[PDB]
Amino acid sequence: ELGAINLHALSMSLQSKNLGEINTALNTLLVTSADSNLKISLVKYPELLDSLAILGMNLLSNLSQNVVPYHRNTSDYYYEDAGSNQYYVTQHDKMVDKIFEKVNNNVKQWDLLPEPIRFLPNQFPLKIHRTPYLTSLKKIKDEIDDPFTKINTRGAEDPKVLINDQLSTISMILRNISFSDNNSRIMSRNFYLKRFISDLLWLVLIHPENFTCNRKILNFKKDLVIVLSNISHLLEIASSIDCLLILILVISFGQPKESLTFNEFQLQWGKYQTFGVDILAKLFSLEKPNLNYFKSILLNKNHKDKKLLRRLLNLYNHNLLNDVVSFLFSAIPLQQVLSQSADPSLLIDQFSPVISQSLTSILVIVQLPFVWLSSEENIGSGLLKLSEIILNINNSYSKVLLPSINISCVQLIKCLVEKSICFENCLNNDPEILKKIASIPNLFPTDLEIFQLFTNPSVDIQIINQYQLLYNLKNDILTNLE
Amino acid sequence: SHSNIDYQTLLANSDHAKFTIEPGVLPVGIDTHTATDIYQTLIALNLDTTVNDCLDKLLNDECTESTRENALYDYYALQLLPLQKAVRGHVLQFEWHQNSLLTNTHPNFLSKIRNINVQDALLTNQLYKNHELLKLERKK
Amino acid sequence: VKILEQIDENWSKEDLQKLLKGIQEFGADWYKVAKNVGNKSPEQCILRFLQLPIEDKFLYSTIAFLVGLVNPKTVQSMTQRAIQSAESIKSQKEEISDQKPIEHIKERQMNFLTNELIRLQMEKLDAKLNHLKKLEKFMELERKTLERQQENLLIQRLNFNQNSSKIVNVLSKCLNLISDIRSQIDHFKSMLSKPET
Amino acid sequence: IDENWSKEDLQKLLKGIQEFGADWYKVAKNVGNKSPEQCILRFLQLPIEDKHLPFSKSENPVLSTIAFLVGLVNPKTVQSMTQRAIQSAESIKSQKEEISDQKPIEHIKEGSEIAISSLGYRSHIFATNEERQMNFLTNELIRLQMEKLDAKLNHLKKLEKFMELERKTLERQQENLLIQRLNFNQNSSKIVNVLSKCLNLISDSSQIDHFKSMLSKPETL
Amino acid sequence: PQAHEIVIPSYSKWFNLEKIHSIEVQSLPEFFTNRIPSKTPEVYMRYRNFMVNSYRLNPNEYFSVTTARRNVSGDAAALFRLHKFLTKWGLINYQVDSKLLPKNIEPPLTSQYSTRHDAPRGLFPFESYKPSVQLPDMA
Amino acid sequence: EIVIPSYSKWFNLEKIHSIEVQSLPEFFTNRIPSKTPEVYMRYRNFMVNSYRLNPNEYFSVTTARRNVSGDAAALFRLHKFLTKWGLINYQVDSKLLPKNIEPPLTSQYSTRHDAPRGLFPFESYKPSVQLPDMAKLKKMMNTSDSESTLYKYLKESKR
Amino acid sequence: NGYSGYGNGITNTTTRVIPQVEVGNRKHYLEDKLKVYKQAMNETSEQLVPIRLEFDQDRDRFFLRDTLLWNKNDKLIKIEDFVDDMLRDYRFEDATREQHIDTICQSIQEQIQEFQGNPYIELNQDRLGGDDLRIRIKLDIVVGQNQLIDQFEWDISNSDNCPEEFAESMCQELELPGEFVTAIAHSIREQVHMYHKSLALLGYNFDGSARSRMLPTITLDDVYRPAAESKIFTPNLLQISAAEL
Amino acid sequence: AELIPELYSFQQLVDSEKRLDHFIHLRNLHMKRMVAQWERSKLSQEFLYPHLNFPNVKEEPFMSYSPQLTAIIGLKSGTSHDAIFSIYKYIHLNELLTNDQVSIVKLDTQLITLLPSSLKESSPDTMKLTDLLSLINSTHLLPLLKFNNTQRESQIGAAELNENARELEQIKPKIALQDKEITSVLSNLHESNKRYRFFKKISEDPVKALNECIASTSNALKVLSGDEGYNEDMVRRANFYKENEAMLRENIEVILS
Repeated sequence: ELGAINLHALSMSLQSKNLGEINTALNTLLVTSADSNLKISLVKYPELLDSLAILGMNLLSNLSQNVVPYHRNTSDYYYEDAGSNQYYVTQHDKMVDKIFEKVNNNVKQWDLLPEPIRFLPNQFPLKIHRTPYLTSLKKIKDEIDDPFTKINTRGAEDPKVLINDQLSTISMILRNISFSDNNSRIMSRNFYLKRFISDLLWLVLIHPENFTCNRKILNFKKDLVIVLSNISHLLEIASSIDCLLILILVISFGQPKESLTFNEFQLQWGKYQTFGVDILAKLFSLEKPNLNYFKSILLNKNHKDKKLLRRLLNLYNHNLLNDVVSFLFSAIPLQQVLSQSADPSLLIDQFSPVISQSLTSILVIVQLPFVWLSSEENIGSGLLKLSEIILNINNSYSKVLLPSINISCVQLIKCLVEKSICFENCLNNDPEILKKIASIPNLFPTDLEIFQLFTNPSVDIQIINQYQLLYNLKNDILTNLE
Repeated sequence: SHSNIDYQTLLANSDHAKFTIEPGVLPVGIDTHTATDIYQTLIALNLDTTVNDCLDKLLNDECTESTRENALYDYYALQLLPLQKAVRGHVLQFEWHQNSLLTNTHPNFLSKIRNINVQDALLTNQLYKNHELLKLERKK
Repeated sequence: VKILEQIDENWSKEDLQKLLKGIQEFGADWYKVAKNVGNKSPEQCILRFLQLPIEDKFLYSTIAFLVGLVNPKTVQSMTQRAIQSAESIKSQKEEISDQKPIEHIKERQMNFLTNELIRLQMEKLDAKLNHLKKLEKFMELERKTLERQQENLLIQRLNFNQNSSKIVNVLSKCLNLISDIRSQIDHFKSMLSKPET
Repeated sequence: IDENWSKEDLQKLLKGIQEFGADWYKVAKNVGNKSPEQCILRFLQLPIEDKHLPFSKSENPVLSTIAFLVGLVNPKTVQSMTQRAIQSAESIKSQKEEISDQKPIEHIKEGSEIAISSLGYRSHIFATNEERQMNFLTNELIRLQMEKLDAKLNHLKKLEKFMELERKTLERQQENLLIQRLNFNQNSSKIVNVLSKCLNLISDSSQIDHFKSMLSKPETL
Repeated sequence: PQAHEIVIPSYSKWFNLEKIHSIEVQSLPEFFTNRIPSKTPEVYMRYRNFMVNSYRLNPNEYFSVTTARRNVSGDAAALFRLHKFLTKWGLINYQVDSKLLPKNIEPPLTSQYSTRHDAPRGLFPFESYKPSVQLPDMA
Repeated sequence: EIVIPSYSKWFNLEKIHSIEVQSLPEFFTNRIPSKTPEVYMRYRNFMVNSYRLNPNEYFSVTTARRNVSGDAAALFRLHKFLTKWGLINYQVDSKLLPKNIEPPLTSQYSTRHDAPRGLFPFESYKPSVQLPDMAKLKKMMNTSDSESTLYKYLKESKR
Repeated sequence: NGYSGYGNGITNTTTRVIPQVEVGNRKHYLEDKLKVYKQAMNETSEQLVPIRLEFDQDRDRFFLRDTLLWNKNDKLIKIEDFVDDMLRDYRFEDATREQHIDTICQSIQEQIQEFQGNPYIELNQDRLGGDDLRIRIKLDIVVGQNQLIDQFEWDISNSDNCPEEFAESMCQELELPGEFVTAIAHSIREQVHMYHKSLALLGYNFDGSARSRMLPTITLDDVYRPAAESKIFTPNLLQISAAEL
Repeated sequence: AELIPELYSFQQLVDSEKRLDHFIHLRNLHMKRMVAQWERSKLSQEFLYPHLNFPNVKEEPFMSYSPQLTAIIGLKSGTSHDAIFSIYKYIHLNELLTNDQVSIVKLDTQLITLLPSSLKESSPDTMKLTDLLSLINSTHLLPLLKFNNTQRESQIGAAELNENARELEQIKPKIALQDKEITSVLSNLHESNKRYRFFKKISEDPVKALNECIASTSNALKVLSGDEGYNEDMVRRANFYKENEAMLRENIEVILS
């Protein structure tokens, strides 16, 4: 609303008392919500973010430890005195006191600021919470009215819900802060913020029950993936755990039911399943020898951290990243190719290309004991018909069309050849594969289409080469089949 | 035949979704406000009785100046009671206010990105190209 | 009756004596009353004063656990007003009797026409699934057959047009050698005539 | 304390409640000028309104009946004509020993009351939840019927459409096949004819192998 | 002697010129590992109270760290650290400037306290009908 | 001649207590030639007798710096030591250091956004208790509202 | 309602955002301490550094004649930031180019770059109360309106004794209020350092006598307490005077 | 959203046929993808049909070629389209093309003899094949019942595709009605579920269930109206001996108050 001017509320937030925390947190949340003219600039801000992450870490911690803060019987919790000193004592003379002490009767370590993040003793990894968007109805069922709602829609008559909603509000305001330049202020350097993200993840998914309303869990997942969307730079300090966490977070969406495990999402409900692949591209483009490499180790099937990692993979039971493939294969098809026109496509088209980009990128990362193939009466590939659509569009938004179709073709050829050569190297399957490969209606654009293409547009040279080499591999497969 | 009076059978059935009632069951015991308010009143009634009691007791000087002082402090505290109740309510509402963190409402939180705009996609591509180019250069 | 307030510890009798004496004719001036007592912080007085019972008024239910609100009253809600006298063991033996009566009047929770229906549902489910998947794979294999054969025909045509063009280039080379379909027989007759010469 | 009855009163009471069961109006009619509740609380061994309790504040009254009323309502609702519970009636000595045991002011009575309350509840609960699961399975069967309709219509679509498409495609394919067959036949024949011709010409100076062989051979000179 | 009116940003109302609090140690731990004997909680408190007294003396006008450095020292570094720290926490150099206002009035005012619907603790605005008197009450 | 702290009543103005050497070892490394138990004896005896001269008035250390030109380090140290054992300066209440200040005690607080200083509840009232006045209405009187009336009702309707 | 967040503040305005209005003038710094401070100064601490500052000479126009200490074992402060804070504390013209700070930090790091704390006398040697060689420390200071001069033995070989104790002791004069004592110890840590620093240029930081100028610059055995007119250099005096410096 | 088609998460799964009708719905989605791709498949199969002109074996369109042409393809007649696709593949195989436009192809006597009269011999080029297409579309295509057959071609599959689409649309609204019924019965299931949960919980130990449902009803009454923090604690002893944050909060107050 109004009033509500200053920024320095951070001070009060930094303070460790329930009162100040409420007073600020609620206000500043309402603030960052308002945007008509209300934005949080950056001058000497950062202190805000620090304070925030510190607060969240401590609260979530002693929550996991199941102990209420803000109220004990200790206070001003260290030394209090006015002893024998003016300014400089505790030299040699101090031992005299010992002497004194021996005749009158007739060093420390200090912890760092935040607490540890993982290895927490009570918190030991047991598989829970790998459930899909379905829980919304759970949420409904939870939020459903019933003689036992236990939704204290009012304030904290008990501190548990207090901590819950506290963290909730913190998450929300954190989201709202994250919609501008000053993403650079958030850019992977608020080591505090990253610690917060990490441990929050490690809880929300490995969540021994302390969260009241599942809807709170949804909120957390949701604004979390959003604020991720507004990151386009490094992550994954103490990576591996965090990398797997983020993967499970994005996998949260899409309906499950070898073959593809994911019914493609009927695009009229959700918009987060978007954010998922959005991030899995953006925050994954960095070919720096860390992130890509973490997921590469995730191909496999302090030091205790490593124990954790495999500890979850077998606690997700073969391979798993096929699930990531299937997930990536959602939201593209079966609606635009089933519409009445190609214009309403362009909207979600804008969204589409990053997906194929992510896919082909991960296919640079698959070149060892596996069984993988993903064209088995599961998708076919309307990619060809889609390419034709965008082509006809070309000769009849923008700036994304040509790259989309190009990378679609590249995707096709690369996945084909990689499948073939992989099951060649293993050679655990009959040459029927060729015949199998030769048995796709969604495949190998007809040579007549190639020909007529070779004439009209004349504005697609690179694409012409794409189709050219594609058809080349096609004819090769035909020949060497016999 | 009849007796000016109707009755109920025992063989009918239920839609299981009825909306009819009847005072043939005697759930007499409609006791919500009555008992509540009489309890409330009785509180202050017996209170005032105690007030008058201690008052007269301390007034009767023939009683010991070791019983009196008791009754005097008693009347003090009793006549003071509403004050403590009031300031109690003050501080109570005050602390209760702390447990309010907008659970009451559920505003939108600026879920702006309906789609990721052009800038997102082209940014992905640009980052990829720049990164691979720096890679190519790293040995140059 | 006979409400005693000389009931506090860590504060002498006269402590609270002076306390209440002050607050009597001093009107909550906590500074005054703190001055008006023997070295206790004003907030201390406030707190202690705040914890002073009136233990003779609160009586130990439906109303005893609800205020400014209540269950309605036209039905049998007075069952609430009789909330408990032996709750645990009473309800325990009541469950005993309930299960007992269940087992007694009893002599799976469905009948046998029911079981017939159930088995029939199961069988229909199985049959529908089987029909579905069979017709599915059948269409699929038909499609694959048609496709394989289609691409076969395609490459066949390709190779044979190639062969035509090939022998065309060959006979062109031969015509060039002669230096020292219609056009085929034409060049052939021309070469034969040259040979006659 | 004792209550207004007689030997034969309670005798016929027992007899009829064994005869009819759970229909208190009926057995009540077997003894004129007797309320069903009378006959009910008497079996429960209970008098009428001679003692809230967790709330000294009680509803105002000068001549009425509240607690025992709902008590009897729940009781009669139980219909457990053989309710296994606090001592029941098979001989008046049961009541003798009950009174010999009934010595608490009310607390024992109250425990018994709430016990029978819970009992009637439990009975209605069992029955109701049984009906609930019944309704559940009914609704699910309805869902199945709907799915059946869906699948069936889809099957019809499948059969008709796709048999048509596959037939026509097969026809087109075979046409293409045989036509290109004869095309290549005409070709090969023509090629062989040309082979004979160029063979003659070179001599006067597949087999495409030997053709080109002799070709380059003559091409030497 | 006391001759000024000293206010502080309330949230600071955990500081006590007499004692120390877990807050500051988590913000200035370098006096508590007990590693450097020339430093101790004691000398810390000495510096602390000294500086806060200094500021509170003539708080209308500013006070510098350089001032204290001239006055007393065992270090420049830690001195500056804690000085700027207290600055942040406004315990020092907070009332360096004054600001005023005429403050016109509005329907709500601090001396306004009437009978009206209440969020606080229980209250009963309707007492008793006639037949309530029909009870053998307590005497 | 002059009483001292009772526990301190052990000194040897003519000898060296093991308490001394244990307290201060530096005079006993047998390495510093400029230092010896002898010169320390002279140190301490001079110091204490000097104070004994007019112990009614305090005696500082800088004097010793003026008077022996030993290392002021050990001088200051031993001086602190003897005061710690009250052997010196047991008749004085002065010689303190200035800050030209004293700890004040007045304070005020204001951090208004909306929540403290009250979350601004609605107004209320009710400082003092009130009278029911029903006691007379409840008092047994033959002019009872309904008390006598309902008594007569019972007695005329119970048949 | 009320108005307070930053100095009696204003919380009733046109509903804007204001970042950290705390400056006396350019006065808000708390940013970026938490992690670095914790991780850094949770470990041992060591020697300090005396520093003098002179910039008033007829090459630049200043009142820079102040001293202060420093921990060379520190890496927590952009020294220039500290300098600028000091300068703004000196109320100088905000233009810190005509009030060039670079020169100042240059002089600072220059002075710091000739230090080792006490030699192996502390680094590896440990002589109970040091060994010998109490320098006749000579200290004069000019504060407010009065100067004070003194000379006295003070060991260089001992570590067990810190300066500031001498400071608070000689505080027991008239008032020697505050501002005095600091410079004394500073001068002290100044005075001593150079000597062993110069001696560090040689090699006696372990052994006894040195090599030529250390001979006149020493105390002796002093087997007996002194005369009245020699130590009559030890005492101290407080004298008013018109300044000519 | 997800609520609208289904809610099946967990219901105690009593008589767990829910997995089975689940599978039914799954296979419905299967059939959905099936039919979708089948429509697309028929589209694709059509695609070639308007563009083919090979059928000759069972006005008359096969126009004869030129002596150059019968020297080139060895075929005498047909459509220009077939010839141009042939020479297209010819360029492809001989690879006389250039790729810096691409249609520039290095000319050869195998080709230039198609247009030797314009003194193209003066310049064997690498020129636009389009120029040749323009050249050979009438320059060498010249001359020197079965009307029913025009019927049996591309139009067939198009028409049957239209019929299939029409009958699918015909059946659609029945499906819509069934979906409405699904939603209805689902909501009813849902309510009945709530009721059963309630009732069995009552079966558990009616004392606690009664207390809790009563208190919840009261709380709902209140929240649906103005709200108050504490219904009680006029019993001061409890909430004040067993609580001390009162002290701190008070302290904060009195400073301002």
